[PDB]
Order: sequence, then structure tokens, then C-alpha cells
Amino acid sequence: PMILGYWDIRGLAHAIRLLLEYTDSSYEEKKYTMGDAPDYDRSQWLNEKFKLGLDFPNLPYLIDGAHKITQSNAILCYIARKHNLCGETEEEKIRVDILENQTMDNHMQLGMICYNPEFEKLKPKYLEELPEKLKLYSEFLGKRPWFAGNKITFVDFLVYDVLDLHRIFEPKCLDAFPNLKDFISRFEGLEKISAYMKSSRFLPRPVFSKMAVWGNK
Amino acid sequence: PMILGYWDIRGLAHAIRLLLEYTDSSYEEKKYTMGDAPDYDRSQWLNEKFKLGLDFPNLPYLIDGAHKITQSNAILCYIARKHNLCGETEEEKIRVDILENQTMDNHMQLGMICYNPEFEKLKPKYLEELPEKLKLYSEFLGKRPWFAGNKITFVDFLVYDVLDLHRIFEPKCLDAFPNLKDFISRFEGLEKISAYMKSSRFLPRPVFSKMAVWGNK
Ligand SMILES: CCCCCCCC[C@@H]([C@@H](CCCCCCCC(=O)O)SC[C@H](NC(=O)CC[C@H](N)C(=O)O)C(=O)NCC(=O)O)[N+](=O)[O-]
Ligand SMILES: CCCCCCCC[C@@H]([C@@H](CCCCCCCC(=O)O)SC[C@H](NC(=O)CC[C@H](N)C(=O)O)C(=O)NCC(=O)O)[N+](=O)[O-]
Repeated sequence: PMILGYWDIRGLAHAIRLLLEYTDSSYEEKKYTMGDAPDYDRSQWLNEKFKLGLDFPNLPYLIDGAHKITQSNAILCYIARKHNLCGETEEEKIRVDILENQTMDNHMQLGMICYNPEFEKLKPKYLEELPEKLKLYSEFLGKRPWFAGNKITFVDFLVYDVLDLHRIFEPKCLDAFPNLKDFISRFEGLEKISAYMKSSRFLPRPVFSKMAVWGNK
Repeated sequence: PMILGYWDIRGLAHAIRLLLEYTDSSYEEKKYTMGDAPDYDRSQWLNEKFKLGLDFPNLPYLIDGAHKITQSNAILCYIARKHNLCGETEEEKIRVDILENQTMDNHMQLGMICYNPEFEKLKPKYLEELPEKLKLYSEFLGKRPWFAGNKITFVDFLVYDVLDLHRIFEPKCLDAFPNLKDFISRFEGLEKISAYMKSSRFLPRPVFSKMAVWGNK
């Protein structure tokens, strides 16, 4: 069994958890609990942070035998390589590469306003730009069933996560993009994905850690 | 010829420029000049931002025939795929994947304190953590000639950019890590890399855009 180590939140591990479930990967989760305010005790993680053999210790981390991987996108790429979910044509690889980085940027942008204490002042400005960001995703997808082409790749798990987070934040934001709504439906309708969302292992909340102004609970 | 579009600064294009030079890639650069304070006029880019056919318009961008790529890591991966600089074994790919993301995180951390107006208050705290960060790179490299193994990969260009920026910021930071200094020497000693650094095309400064508190000039 692989070990997925991360906080007891959704955060950056959501797509890793979904990709593990979809690939029928045998795994165990090591969950770290963060303390409440004002200290936000990370001692549970910080004590074993340098005792795991990680090259650049960080959460999330995946231990799969001899391989100890950090960086959420690197963990996703590792799992996707085992089950051929990386794209085959050069066009597919370009789409995967762009999206892997683009979704990270969109997740960071949301996370920055959510972790800022002036979240209430920044929120309306973020909401004005949100339709423009979502429009790029709607357009890039187009008539395709999946984001890289006709086959599902790990970037579909990343795009789904960004779309789901924005629908948690602003529920009406996907209403203008029918193909984005259809993509969420198609992704959630996958047999393993559907089973995992009904199970007890499913952890859709909290969206961020206890230190966030939005999504801490 | 491929077209590399980016601001007239070093920024996120430094490793792309170096990788293009090392691979003997035929390319042209489209440089966008940002205006001075307080407006910081990005009209040169904003006018043709939606007229290039880019799926997710951004700087840097690479146009190579039918392929229009955005996201610096995606551009690097595209070029590296053409010249087999992505890693062959699974161990090498894991190293490349970790580093591609890890170097992006280190670049973002330096960029966040350099774009913050309280740069002078944040700088000493960032300098206390810097030895710990550099130690991880020194330990990950070990006795290897390159970061992924014995062969040079595109992540060596990314790591070099991170190390070089930190030595521009605090010059004595690499003195404690002899193998990191040796890596810089070995990377800069490559025939194409050495030739490009002596040429007029070389753009090592400004480190960041005009809006940055540090590295704007
Ligand atoms: C606020 C920072 C910018 C927005 C971040 C958006 C995503 C947030 C993530 C993260 C929360 C970040 C908190 C920032 C500081 C908040 C306090 C303030 O406000 O100063 S969780 C994972 C986080 N690891 C990474 O960030 C390594 C990311 C790497 N590229 C990857 O993808 O693996 C962690 O817990 N590390 C433990 C450790 O270092 O030992 N999450 O989901 O909670
Ligand atoms: C705010 C934290 C600091 C930014 C992170 C540090 C790296 C900086 C980069 C950047 C400068 C940004 C600085 C912002 C500052 C704000 C200030 C304030 O409003 O408060 S490159 C230029 C930038 N490109 C990206 O961001 C593409 C990133 C992508 N993940 C990749 O890897 O392609 C751009 O302009 N693109 C055209 C567009 O606008 O769409 N650089 O090297 O100059």
C-alpha cells in the first residue's frame, strides 16, 4: 500500500485522493491534524517532517515503496504514469502540461484571497474576474469529453477540483458554462469516482487549513 | 523559428532562454515593455493578449508552428521533449517532476517577498530560512553531476535559475554548499551556455518586473 500523507483537510490532496480511487490504487492515508487558533499547532507534522526520508519534506507526500514523492503535481504525475493517464499524442501532452500548471495558478489565486485577512475586501474583485477565468476553461474544453482530448488524463482531476472549489465559493459561477457543468456531471458519474463520493473516505471539506479566513471549516 | 514572448526582464523566461540556447533551437524573441510607475502600462501586451490564439493567454508564451504554449513549465517540457531532456528512468522522471514544482515554489517565495511593500521587514526572516532551503538542494544533488542523475535535464536550467537568483540576492549563501557552487560552474561551463552569456542576447537583469520592490532594475 502507498501512503498518502496530508492534513485532515481537502486542500491539495483532493485530486490525488480521487486519482488513487479511480486507478483502484491500494493506499493508506496518514492524516495530520492542525491545532486551533491562535497557535495553529503543526507539531504533529513538524515532529515527523524530517524523519520520513523525503528529499524536500512537504504535505502532501506519497510513499510508494522505495519512491518518496513530494509536490502534489509530482505525486499526480507518478500515479498517472503507472496507469497511462498522461496523454499519448504531443498535442495531448501539451494540453496536460498547460493545464497542470494553469490549475495550480487558479488554485493559488483562490487560496491567496482566502488566506488574506482582508478576504471581504478582495472577494468582490476576485468575483469580477472569475467569469473570465472560467470562460477560458469552457473554451479550451469545447466539445471534448475530457480536457486533453477523448481520453481521461490526471488533469481532468485537477480541473474538476478547481471547478468544484469555485462552485463551493460562488454556486452560480458555472451556470453560464454548460459544458463545464456537463464535465462535472460526467466526472462525478465515473463508477469509481461515484463510489468514493458515497463512501466514508470522502473528504470534500474543509477546503483549506484552519489558518484560512474562508474554507477553514 | 519559434517565438518566445515575454517582458523585457529576466523573470520566468530565464530558463526557457537558456534551454533554447543549449538545444540550439532556432528562435526569435518578442519582448513587451512595461511602463514605469505609477500606472505600469501593460498595453503593449494587453492589446495583443487575445489576438495570438493562445488558449490561456499569459507571459511567457512559445509559438512553435501550430503549437502555441503558455505556462513556463509547459514551455520547458515542450522543448525538453524535442531534445530528450525529460529523464528516461522512472527514478529520473520522479526527480524531474519534484524539481519542476519545487523550483517553482522557491521562485514564488522569493517573488512574494520582493513584490511586497514591506520587503525590508520580510527580508531578514527569508534570509534565516534560506540556508535550510539551499541545504535540501545540496543534499538532493549529492555527488551527482546533474539534478536528475548523470544526464542533464531541463530541471537543471530551473535549479540553476533558482540558485543564481539567491546568489544575486545574498551572494554568500552558496559558500556553505560546495557542490551547489560546482553545479553552477559546470552548468555555466557548457559550451552553448557559456557562449550565450558572453553574447548580447543575454538578459540576466532586471530579475523581476517594474512593480517589484527588489529586482525591478
Ligand atoms: C496562502 C498561500 C497561498 C495560497 C495557497 C493555496 C493552497 C493552500 C494549500 C496549502 C497551505 C499553504 C499555507 C500557506 C501559509 C498560510 C498562512 C499565511 O497566511 O501566511 S496545504 C499544503 C502545504 N504545502 C504546500 O504549500 C506545498 C505546495 C506544493 N507546491 C504542492 O503543490 O505540493 C503544507 O501544509 N505544507 C507543510 C510543510 O511545509 O511542512 N491548502 O490546500 O491548504
Ligand atoms: C504577487 C506575488 C509575486 C509574483 C510571483 C513571482 C514571480 C513573478 C513573475 C511574473 C510577474 C507577475 C508579478 C505579479 C505581481 C502583482 C503585484 C500586485 O498587483 O500586487 S511573470 C509575468 C506574468 N506571468 C505570469 O504570472 C505567468 C505565471 C505562470 N504560472 C507561468 O509560470 O507561466 C504576467 O504578467 N503575465 C501576463 C498576464 O498578466 O496575464 N516574474 O518573473 O516577474
